[PDB]
Amino acid sequence: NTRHIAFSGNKWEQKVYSSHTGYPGGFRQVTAAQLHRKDPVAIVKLAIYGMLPKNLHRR
Amino acid sequence: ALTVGGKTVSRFYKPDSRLEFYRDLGLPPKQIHKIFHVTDNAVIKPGTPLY
Amino acid sequence: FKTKGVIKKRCKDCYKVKRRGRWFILCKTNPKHKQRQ
Amino acid sequence: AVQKMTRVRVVDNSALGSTPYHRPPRCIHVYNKSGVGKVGDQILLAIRGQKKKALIVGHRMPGSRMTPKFDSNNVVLIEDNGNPVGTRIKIPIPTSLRRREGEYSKVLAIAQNFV
Amino acid sequence: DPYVKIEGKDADDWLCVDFGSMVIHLMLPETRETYELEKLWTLRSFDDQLAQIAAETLPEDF
RNA sequence: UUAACCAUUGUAGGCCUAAAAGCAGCCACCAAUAAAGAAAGCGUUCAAGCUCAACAUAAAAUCAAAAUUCCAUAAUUUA
RNA sequence: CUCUUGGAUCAGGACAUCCCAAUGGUGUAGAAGCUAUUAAUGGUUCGUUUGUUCAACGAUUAAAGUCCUACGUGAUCUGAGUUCAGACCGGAGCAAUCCAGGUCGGUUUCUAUCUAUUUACGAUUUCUCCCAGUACGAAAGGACAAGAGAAAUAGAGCCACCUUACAAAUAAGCGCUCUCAACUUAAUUUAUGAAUAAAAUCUAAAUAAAAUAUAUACGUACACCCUCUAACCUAGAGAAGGUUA
Ligand SMILES: [Mg+2]
Ligand SMILES: [Mg+2]
Ligand SMILES: [Mg+2]
Ligand SMILES: [Mg+2]
Ligand SMILES: [Mg+2]
Ligand SMILES: [Mg+2]
Ligand SMILES: [Mg+2]
Ligand SMILES: [Mg+2]
Ligand SMILES: [Mg+2]
Ligand SMILES: [Mg+2]
Ligand SMILES: [Zn+2]
Repeated sequence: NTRHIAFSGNKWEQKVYSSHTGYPGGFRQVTAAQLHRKDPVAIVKLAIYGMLPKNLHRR
Repeated sequence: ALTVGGKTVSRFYKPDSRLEFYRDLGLPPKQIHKIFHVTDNAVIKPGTPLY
Repeated sequence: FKTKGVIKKRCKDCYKVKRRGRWFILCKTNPKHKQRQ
Repeated sequence: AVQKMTRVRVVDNSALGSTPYHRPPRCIHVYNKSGVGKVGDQILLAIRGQKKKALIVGHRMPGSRMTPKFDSNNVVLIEDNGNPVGTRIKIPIPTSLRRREGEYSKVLAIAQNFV
Repeated sequence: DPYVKIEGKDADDWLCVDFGSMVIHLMLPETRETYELEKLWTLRSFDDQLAQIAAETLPEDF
């Protein structure tokens, strides 16, 4: 049911996710709602990734 | 998807894998294969010549 | 739509509204009086 | 292919072009997005310490098949309003000028021979 | 049947319109007489102004 | 301290101001009426005209929490 | 009282926007203009010094934007100056010499060890015609939007022709061909409607719509599992890759 998660407050419209392709002009910033539309699993996965220890065993 | 081949070629200098694949279809080998995106209504049986 | 630090009513007919996250003073009689914050 | 500083021949009966001068006329500007001028293009000419508008009617560079290639770069002087400076032309003029986008009727009237 | 452009608006005295099989030139009396367009087309190769023009040859600059 | 309803008159008060009439001034600033300032504003060449306050009728109730590419992840209640 | 910058080449980025785009107000009739909001999409020319204390002039353009990046950039290149060894004038010093004064001439080399990097995409602008000499306006004058055609630059390819070479079967441009879709928005403008007794209100109330530049929801391209003595090749530095009565 990762599609049915809920956000408190106005986080849907205020939380931005950032990524860079690596080429000039490759910086993209997207809001939480937009990312949830494209991928129904990305939000939950990103939260878990951040909380794990930053080492090789994380992957 | 459908795969199409053309331009019959010699059989002598080819790997066995390719020769086995063509023997099943009962045709001599072709130089090149490519893929085409086709809808269900437009599907055509394998082995049919095109013009 | 002059954007000003302080928005002030300029005539009796001027009225105030809260649209799309900002404060507006709108007067129909005098479109000159329209302002945004 | 007329460019800045190209030397051109005035094929016209106007006194300004006809009178001999120690310097031949030279192009100063081409009224195109590109700098290259072909048949049917206006240019800015420097004549006898003066500037005048002019029109290209022939050149030595090859074109598409079935069109005439001349031996010299020929030009006609044009007034600011667009009326021809001269009153007669004797050298043959191409017939492609009739349909090309632009104002060529006035020059066509004065020209006798079309090749 | 194609559309037809109007030419000579820049000029204040001479206007010409080119139809498919007809050509019409309008101008003031002073402009008409100077260019004398009737003479040329009537007398195709015998025009007086054309005869005045000549040819050029020279062995050396002298 | 307010949101509802309204407006008659002595006379257009003098004053070189044509006229400056509640309103340019300029001094006075009084009158009737339940209730009406020789008027708190607009606006008229001056006048007209629009308002305010009055007439009854209602109701509510001070400061403070810029130039390479965003940058831990997240979270409102268990003594 | 004094005393490092230009150019070439290739550009990365900001928005405090010059042009192209969507809008509000006007002392906005039309056409021109003046001012403000939103947006970084790609673009943003060619020549020249008689006078001008960090200026000017000619011809054009839809426009010839303002800035940051140890002058962005000299182990990629180059011109002044910092600045000397020679030599002259002008002003000083008895002289040797001197000057934040004039001028002419005048020497920096690099074989790349490490990081980093070297194989697709779905376009911008201008002009003519048409609407129409219409709308508007007393006249003078003079447009929207919608439709059509031409170009120019940018990108990707190609050789029937033309042109230039090898006085070779090929390579090139000065020759020829092809270039498109928007799920997801901002300034703004409408519709229904409470707080607030309405005939109120576009709504950081619950709702329904339209509307820049962007972009990747959506497509194209790619997909194969691979014999090899050797020879040949429109494939190539090597290796790899393709072809074999
Ligand atoms: Mg750049
Ligand atoms: Mg801005
Ligand atoms: Mg360097
Ligand atoms: Mg020397
Ligand atoms: Mg020197
Ligand atoms: Mg020197
Ligand atoms: Mg290396
Ligand atoms: Mg139109
Ligand atoms: Mg209601
Ligand atoms: Mg309403
Ligand atoms: Zn107002």
